[PDB]
Amino acid sequence: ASIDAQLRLLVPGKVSEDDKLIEYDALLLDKFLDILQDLHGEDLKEAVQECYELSAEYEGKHDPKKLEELGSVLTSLDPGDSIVIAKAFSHMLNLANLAEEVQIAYRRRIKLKRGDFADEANATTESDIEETFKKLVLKLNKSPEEVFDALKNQTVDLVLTAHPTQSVRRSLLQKHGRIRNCLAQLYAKDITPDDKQELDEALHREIQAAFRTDEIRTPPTPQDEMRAGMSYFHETIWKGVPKFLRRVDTALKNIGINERVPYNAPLIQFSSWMGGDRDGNPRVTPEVTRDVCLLARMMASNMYFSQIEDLMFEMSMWRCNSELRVRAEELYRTARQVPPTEPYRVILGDVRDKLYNTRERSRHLLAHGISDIPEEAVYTNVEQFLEPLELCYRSLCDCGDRVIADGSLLDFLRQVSTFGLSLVKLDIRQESDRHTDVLDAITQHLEIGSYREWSEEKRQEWLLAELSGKRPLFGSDLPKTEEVKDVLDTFNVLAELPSDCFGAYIISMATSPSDVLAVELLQRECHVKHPLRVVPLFEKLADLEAAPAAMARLFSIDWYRNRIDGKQEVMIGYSDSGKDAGRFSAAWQLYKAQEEIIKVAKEFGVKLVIFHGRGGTVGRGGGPTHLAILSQPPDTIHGSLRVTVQGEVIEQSFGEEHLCFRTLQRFCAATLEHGMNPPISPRPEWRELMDQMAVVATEEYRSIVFKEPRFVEYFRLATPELEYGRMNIGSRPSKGIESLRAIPWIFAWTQTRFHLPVWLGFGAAFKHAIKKDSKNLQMLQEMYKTWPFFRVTIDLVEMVFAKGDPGIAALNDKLLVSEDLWPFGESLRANYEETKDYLLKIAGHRDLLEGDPYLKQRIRLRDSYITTLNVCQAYTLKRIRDPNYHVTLRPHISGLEDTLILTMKGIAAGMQNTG
Amino acid sequence: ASIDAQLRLLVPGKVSEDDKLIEYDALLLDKFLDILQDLHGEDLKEAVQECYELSAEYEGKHDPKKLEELGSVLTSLDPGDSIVIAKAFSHMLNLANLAEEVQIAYRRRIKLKRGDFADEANATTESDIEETFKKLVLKLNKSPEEVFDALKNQTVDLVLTAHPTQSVRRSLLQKHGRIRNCLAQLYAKDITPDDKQELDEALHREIQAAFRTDEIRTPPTPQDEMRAGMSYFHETIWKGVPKFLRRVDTALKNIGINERVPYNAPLIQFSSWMGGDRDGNPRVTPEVTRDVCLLARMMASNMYFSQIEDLMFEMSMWRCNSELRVRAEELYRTARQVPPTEPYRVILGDVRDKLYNTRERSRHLLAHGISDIPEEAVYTNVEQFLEPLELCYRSLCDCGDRVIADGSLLDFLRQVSTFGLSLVKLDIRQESDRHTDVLDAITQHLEIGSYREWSEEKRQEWLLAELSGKRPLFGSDLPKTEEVKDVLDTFNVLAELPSDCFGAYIISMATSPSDVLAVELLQRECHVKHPLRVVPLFEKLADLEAAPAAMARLFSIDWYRNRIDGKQEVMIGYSDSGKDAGRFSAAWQLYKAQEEIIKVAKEFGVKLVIFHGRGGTVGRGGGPTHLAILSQPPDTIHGSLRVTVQGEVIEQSFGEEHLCFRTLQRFCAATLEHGMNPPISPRPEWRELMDQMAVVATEEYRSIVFKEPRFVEYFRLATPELEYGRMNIGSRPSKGIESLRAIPWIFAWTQTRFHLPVWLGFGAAFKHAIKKDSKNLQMLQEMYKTWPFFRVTIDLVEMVFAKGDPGIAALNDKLLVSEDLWPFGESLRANYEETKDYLLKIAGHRDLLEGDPYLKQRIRLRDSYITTLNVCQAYTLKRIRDPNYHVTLRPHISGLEDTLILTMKGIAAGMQNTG
Ligand SMILES: N[C@@H](CC(=O)O)C(=O)O
Ligand SMILES: N[C@@H](CC(=O)O)C(=O)O
Repeated sequence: ASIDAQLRLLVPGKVSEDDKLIEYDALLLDKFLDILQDLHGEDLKEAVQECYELSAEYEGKHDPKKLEELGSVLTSLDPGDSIVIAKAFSHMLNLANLAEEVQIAYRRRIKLKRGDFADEANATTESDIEETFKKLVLKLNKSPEEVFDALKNQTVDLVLTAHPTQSVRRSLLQKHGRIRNCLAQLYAKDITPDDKQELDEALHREIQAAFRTDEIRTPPTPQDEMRAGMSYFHETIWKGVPKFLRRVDTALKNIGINERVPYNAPLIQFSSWMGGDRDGNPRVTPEVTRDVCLLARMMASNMYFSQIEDLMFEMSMWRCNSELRVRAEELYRTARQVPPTEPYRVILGDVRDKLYNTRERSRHLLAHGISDIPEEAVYTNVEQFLEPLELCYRSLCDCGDRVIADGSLLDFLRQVSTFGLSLVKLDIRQESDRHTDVLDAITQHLEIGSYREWSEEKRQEWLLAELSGKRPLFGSDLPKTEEVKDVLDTFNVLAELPSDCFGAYIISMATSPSDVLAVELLQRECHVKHPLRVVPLFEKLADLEAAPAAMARLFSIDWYRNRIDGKQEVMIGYSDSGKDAGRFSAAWQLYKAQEEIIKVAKEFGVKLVIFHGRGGTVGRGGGPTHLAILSQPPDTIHGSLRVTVQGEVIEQSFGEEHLCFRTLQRFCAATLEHGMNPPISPRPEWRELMDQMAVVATEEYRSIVFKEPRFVEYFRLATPELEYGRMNIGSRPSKGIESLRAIPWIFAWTQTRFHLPVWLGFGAAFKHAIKKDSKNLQMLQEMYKTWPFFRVTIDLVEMVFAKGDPGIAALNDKLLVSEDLWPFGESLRANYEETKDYLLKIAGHRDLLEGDPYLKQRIRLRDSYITTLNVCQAYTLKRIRDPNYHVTLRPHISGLEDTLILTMKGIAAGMQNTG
Repeated sequence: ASIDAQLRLLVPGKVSEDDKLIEYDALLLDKFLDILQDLHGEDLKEAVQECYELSAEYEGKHDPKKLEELGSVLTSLDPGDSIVIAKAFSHMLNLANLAEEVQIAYRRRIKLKRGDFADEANATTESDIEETFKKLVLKLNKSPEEVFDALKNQTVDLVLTAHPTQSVRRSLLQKHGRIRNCLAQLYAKDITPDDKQELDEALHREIQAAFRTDEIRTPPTPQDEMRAGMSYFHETIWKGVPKFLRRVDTALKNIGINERVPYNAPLIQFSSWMGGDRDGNPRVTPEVTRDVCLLARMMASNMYFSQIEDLMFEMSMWRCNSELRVRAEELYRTARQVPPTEPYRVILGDVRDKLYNTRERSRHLLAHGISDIPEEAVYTNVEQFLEPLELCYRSLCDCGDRVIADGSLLDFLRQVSTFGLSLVKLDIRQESDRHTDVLDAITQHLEIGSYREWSEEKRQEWLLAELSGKRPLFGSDLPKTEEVKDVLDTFNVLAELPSDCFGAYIISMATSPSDVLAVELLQRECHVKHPLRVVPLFEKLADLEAAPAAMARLFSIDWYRNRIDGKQEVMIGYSDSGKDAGRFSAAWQLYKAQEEIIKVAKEFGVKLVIFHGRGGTVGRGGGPTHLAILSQPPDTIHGSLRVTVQGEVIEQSFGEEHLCFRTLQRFCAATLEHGMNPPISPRPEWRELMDQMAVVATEEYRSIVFKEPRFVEYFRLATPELEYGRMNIGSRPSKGIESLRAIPWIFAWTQTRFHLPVWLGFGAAFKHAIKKDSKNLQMLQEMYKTWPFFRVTIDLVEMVFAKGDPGIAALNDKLLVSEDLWPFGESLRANYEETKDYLLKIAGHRDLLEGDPYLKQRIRLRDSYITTLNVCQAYTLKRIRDPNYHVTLRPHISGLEDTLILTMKGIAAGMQNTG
């Protein structure tokens, strides 16, 4: 009641019977405090309470003295007390996030709505799959048969990637899951009062179990990181896929199509980078890739094996067609155990043994390299596994029992067909220099010169000479650095392993046609019988500008064209390009890049798939992902969406089963709509203005980030990037700021609540547009109201500002940055304010997130917890870095490195996605 | 809407937001009809509809022409159409029962209540475990510590037995389960509208799946029947036990006891007869018993194996006491796979392998008699399995994490401790003649005479001479009939198998102390190292009268007394005794028998457990079971309830998880209360009247059932007992009416809706009480209002009359019984009416079940469906029995033996428990 009133003082809540977020947080906190008291004593609970209040008062008034009050309580803790408190706030934050998931899961959809594109920006107002169908028939004049057709031919490929600050352990998500479920159920109307006393107890227990699953730090092998990343299949994706496909079927009945999506239409696919991306990451070896492909194969076949047992129980029926009868009797005769009066079980029992075999073979190969289990007794292609299930389906329909075939059996065909034999196909990624090195080692060995030195024309001439050559390039004889051996051994792994383990070979830092032709040649020479498609990733602005020419050249080369069989994937990386030119300029350039590359594809009759890498507005998750997809340039999806699911977004997207369902839904709805309903194309005046604004934006960003000689120094002091690197959480930080990687660049500035990488340059751009011609404000405002790409671009920056607090960034300056650099920090904070102000005026908003109060509330509630972690972090950095700084310790109330790891992860759990 | 209005015409429904039964039936029927139409054509659906209406109109007005209208539609069906219709009505009946389960599961408990013993007769008003605790502290002056103590020392042993008309297949219960769950959920307030379209579809599908799981008839091996009987463990009992124990814990916190029931207090146990009872059943061989003990061991260890995997996921914690640390490091060193930083998982992984081993060993022995798996690598005693789990519990509590130990780990300790290594312990039962035969074979072989011929005194003298003898009785050399070999081989199975597989050896038709001493000797001579306790089952009235003397003698014999170690179980069988003297007389005799046997036990200082066999008021299930227990004679439970769970009641008791929980609850609540709050003891006037009424009751019943020379003839014509026997559904029917077994006797008369065995004799008794002295009516009425035993006895008979329809029994006469026997049937129907009338006047009721409208409604709703099956059955019996009877067939609209099997099972599914 006091806990609830202090929260409601912080948030002016709402009457909606939906809105219980604050109640959820009160309850969770109250239980958590009780637990703290039981485990660590009243005084420790009191201290946690004291710190929380101080944070609350700060998020209220923003009096900066409150940060120093909190500081003086935090700096006065022996390191054992400091760990327990940083762990409390970390856990309260996670709890807050779980409460949010429950709130979003059960919030009521809004019945009356305008049916304009703004509705698509929020879960509560966005279109579901039936609404999208109906919209397409009614407002775009499509026959249902046409909508059905588009949908059958559509793919959405979600690509899973490493969590930047380490993935949650599988057992911790299950606990989280149980906390959510207890929370949901304590407010259910369907369960009575005494059933609930036990839920209170179950919830209290589960909050404690999660708290005491807290071992710390050798951060984990890439194999271990991959396993943890794959957790969401068991948690929600495995059931969610069939569940969502069944909804599609209902939407279809409701617009007059009586059929179901064929079970083998590949509407949904998952891919993975985990153990495949080695770009600037030498822990990801050849052996690691070999491993994760075996683990994928193992996990998958373990899931099918376990599920088929349930299916077998259900399939008790005795009526079959003669085709199944024949097959059953054969298998029964090999009488090596069910009755023949249960024919479906005879077939499925045989499939079960193959699955078990497929699973042991994989485990053996992982543990030893050898299996006594022969490939003949195992599944090596997904069609071998589908065939007998197709036979069951047919047999049931033939006997008049389609309605039964359409239950669990149909769910299973869809699972098999969506997940295939692994659950995910692995992309490989490596940077083009590393290919050039391999090729230079070869040219020097052959005594024909230095490939590195050759011009792009000469490279091409030679690479095409070898790709039509009749003669192998090199052997094992070849003298290799370690790095060159690593690239070759990777290709050997691709040659040994089956082609259903893989998808794309992504070339980082791609710039030329030779970049792609080099990988094609290496694949062929390493004897990859079925080469992975090669996908260039264009990173720098200059690189995006030349991309279209590069693709024109590739497509005009007979060998490549033939090889590519009318399909090409190109990858873009928003964070990467933004690190080179600033976010605004990169946003515009990538809109144009996509138009231009699509144009070139059309001209050569090549189907082009744009693979969205991290940092884009489609990575946000939730409603915003819906409008983001709808806002893609015309024809840039054309039935194939490939998109990165950022690790810092996966829990929110897929952890809770309703949210998982809505994620799959919105990816399908928006893809289908876009291909038939592109957004409006910009007015010429808008394009002109965007070009002008980009030039200015880029000049601002670059002068600060690359031309200010003391910038890197400032960045290393104000920011924990050096300590992120040295306590490496994941990869490793540089390969100056050109050299630093995207993820560390975003993470450094997110941790100080300043977020420079997201907003810098927007201010110069808007300021200059408006001084040049006051009318530009109105145009900028009109662009916001009517151009989806622009709306969505501003919305993401607005959201990032909501997560911003220049107070916190000033505290880091004060504590960590030398006095000579303070005016620099201060000018950067002046830039923040100005940039924000312009963003607000363009959006027509007085405060941040006025258009999105549900998001506003969520963020404001987390901020109490994050803020404590930020203060703790700031003063801990001061203690680690400065031996001259000492501060008197309280007597014990219930290892600075440990505290810092804890705060870095917490602030990352709290900030989730930004840029 | 038309379907719903025709149902509501049949039942004057109610406003309660609870009461949705009629809606549930409308929905289920509407879907079912759609399915029938899809599978068999509009005309077949129409015919089913036509028959249902006719039945409806009959249950409305009771115009007997409607039965013949239905007859003429049913007799005019080719046998393929007849099968499909009998199957429709069978399925509609099952559906009705599923709807009932959902209605009972979610009906609201009544808050305001008198707190007299009548409240305990209904689920809605009965006391839960907290109410019972509070009652005992408040109204009986017990300290909570005393109540806690009684409860720790209490056992309830539920003994599972064969379904009399064949157990439902395991896969069919799961389907049933899913129909219930879809039904519940379609009315949930917590799930929104679109989620529901899919439930409609899921329910329609599941009603169809159940319908097409319908293979017919070699009725099943006893092994197969046992497996099907054990289904309820997976379905609800496995989780229900821990769930109910946790409730007990909450009830305890709420009366001020801060502890939990120790995990190893044996509050709940299950036993089994399946594969153990061979009394008049030679399909139950030695080998069958060997088998079911192995299957029990296998199923159990399979469940523990699968559950421990979940537990292992949860037990991620790293803090342990040193005792667990030591053990973990040992196991890890035998490094033959988890990290040692996860000590609970190292311990539980080792337990998992033992469980897997325990499970393979059992399977091998079942399939071959030999296992390569040694007994050393397996669990052979439940304490070996508990010990490491106890170690986990302790370690968690020591480290401050009791709250975590009290979750899943505690659930698991309770499961292990409740179920032990098998899930159920097997009782053996055999009739005493068969022992006498064995002993006569021995005495003749030894050339000392004929044990059969010896007097009871001589038997005892000899059996005690051999039980103190120093010299074995016989070898393999012994000349044996097949029957005598079968008894010896059974005892050899008990000698070979471990003693945790077994419980009681029940002697059917027990009458003398030598009966029990004979089995003790046989056990010892067959080298059963740990002999099963021997339990006499007294069946005839005369036998119940001499029971107390028999037990006095046994207890006064030093050898037996020493052997028995202060514990003896005696079994009673209500149906059995009722077959000898009529229900009323048996009810009274067994009240007195129990008083007398308890008295004798007290005198000798022996703890006496009464084992309730079938047919008693405690077998009803639901609320009535609660009052039944409370009505036992004083001191006859004394902390140990052993009771039969009749197969025809198991689904209702345990199929749905709420009902399962309430079943366990009420057995605990009522047992605990009774031991501290016996019912009032009868007034002398009441005892006198009961004795007078019994003498008369017995004379009526016996003169009709045993002394009427044409009775057996009448019974064989009016009743399908001959066809129950010959199409044997289970056992086999006789060993005249003395010879016939209880179950067939009850089943024959239930099938004609006449139920003679339950009510015959009550009429003579009441009539005579009242003519003797008109005041006796008032006393009889007072007994009903204030003596629980009497209330409960009348209530069961009242319920049976609600299931009665003398119209149906008249139709069977008309069709099947020769005209010369019609006045006999008619006098029996006059007796029915008169008996009913008296029962109503005694109860203060104008109509049947006026005290229990919820039960009234349930029964009236089933009756529509049953009635069709009854008509179908009657005319099918006429066709099978009379080649001279032929009746013209409709052209086909979409095997008489098959139709009959179907109707017999349906009517049994519909009638459930009677006597
Ligand atoms: N993912 C949310 C922000 C957050 O939940 O942190 C959004 O992009 O709006
Ligand atoms: N078992 C119920 C009757 C029934 O459901 O058939 C009772 O004894 O009241």
